[PDB]
Amino acid sequence: EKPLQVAAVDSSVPR
Amino acid sequence: AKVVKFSYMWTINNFSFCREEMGEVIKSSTFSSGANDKLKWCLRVNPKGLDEESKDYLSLYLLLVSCPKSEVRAKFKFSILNAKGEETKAMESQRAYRFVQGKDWGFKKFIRRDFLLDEANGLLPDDKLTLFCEVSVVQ
Repeated sequence: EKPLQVAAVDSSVPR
Repeated sequence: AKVVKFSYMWTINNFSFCREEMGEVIKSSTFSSGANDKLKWCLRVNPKGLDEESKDYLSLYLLLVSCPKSEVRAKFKFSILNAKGEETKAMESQRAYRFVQGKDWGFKKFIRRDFLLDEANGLLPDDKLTLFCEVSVVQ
């Protein structure tokens, strides 16, 4: 269902 | 622009023995380029995701562990090694990101964990996850 991978780059900060 | 390419392969043994908590972080050994510039890097994985929104995924980041300079820019690419030994499911940063010591960049949703755990995909042979990282740093 949900995408297998999300190519969005970010910095390890939990939400 | 002056660019140094280097790479690191990380095998996480006994992947099914990771803790069942979204907090959990596993880190690689440190690695570096041959440029001999005091930069040390490692990989960081959250096997159960970074947080609630990403709990269905494995998260994967490149961390600049040690760096005596203000900043360094680098492109990066992560992939998984399959049970044939070939790279699969790679994702790259596309552009170079600005790292400082203690900073990481990467993918909160690197790969959906159910796919990882699905035997037919051959990504956890022998209960081991092998990750490959390619880094291109501006010097």
